Amino acid sequence: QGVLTTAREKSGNFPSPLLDIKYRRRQLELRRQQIKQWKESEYLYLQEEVAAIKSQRSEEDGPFDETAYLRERTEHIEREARRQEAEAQTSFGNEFWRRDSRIAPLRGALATWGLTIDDLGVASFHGTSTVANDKNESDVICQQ
Amino acid sequence: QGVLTTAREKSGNFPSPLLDIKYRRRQLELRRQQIKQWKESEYLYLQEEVAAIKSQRSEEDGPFDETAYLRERTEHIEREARRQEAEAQTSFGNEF
Amino acid sequence: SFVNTMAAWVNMLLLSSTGPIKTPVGACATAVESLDVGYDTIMQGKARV
Amino acid sequence: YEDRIQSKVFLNPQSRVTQESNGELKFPA
Repeated sequence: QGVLTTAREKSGNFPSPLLDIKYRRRQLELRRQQIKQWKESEYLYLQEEVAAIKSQRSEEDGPFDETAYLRERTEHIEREARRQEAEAQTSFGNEFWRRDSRIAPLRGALATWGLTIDDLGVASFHGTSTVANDKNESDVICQQ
Repeated sequence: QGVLTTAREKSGNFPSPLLDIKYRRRQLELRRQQIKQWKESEYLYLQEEVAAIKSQRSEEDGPFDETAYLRERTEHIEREARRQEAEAQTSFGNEF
Repeated sequence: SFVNTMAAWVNMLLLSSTGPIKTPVGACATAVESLDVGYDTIMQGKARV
Repeated sequence: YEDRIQSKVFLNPQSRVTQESNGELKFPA
């Protein structure tokens, strides 16, 4: 019954907030804003730094293609933005149950699509017609 | 030479910021602050909500152990804090 | 004769763990493919050791 | 773990082993 432990979970008096999709909603769009503002704030920093590297320029140093350097750098903040987005999306929809003592990996994977154990409709069994594998299977999936 | 492709890369005129550890430093401790402030902000929200659930309480409903409910919930914000920490740590050191 | 019976015996004699068991056949390179497998497995929360 | 405990031990992700009187590592009953 090793497989039993994909339903391992110690549940406190109250269900983890995370099981509730709306809480994850909050926290997600919370970080989405938090991210949107970082986005601008970085345009600033990378703006000052543009002009800031012009004044540290010797005449023996090669000129800066602002058009080039500025491109790559915005594009990058854009990427890094999206990156950060999907990443928070990850931590609040996909992987929020990752190693949580208070969420069985079964719960987790299910809840992330807005489902509970009650939505689990069909179980396909190994059920190999052997005496013991069929007791056991039922027993495991049942305890689960 | 399948193994050759663990060195695949198209490099723009300039190296990705991320190759530079200090940039990752900034961004990391940037999110560390960003996280620290979330931490308090959540103590607030979970504070208002404590009192907010007292006023939605019928007398046929079971009483709330504030000590209990409050415990689990702070402990949780603590966890979720650390969780968020290591997670940003992940995206800026490990898996960038 | 099964490649994973070795692994099994390890668990039936020492580690009585309900952890994962991903056992690889990468011919001459299994030992590295193995490292890779354990690596990924660990970084996905499946196991810590 | 004694067989009695097994299902429980499997299902509770906290359950851990305590050193005992005979030096032995066991789960707690």
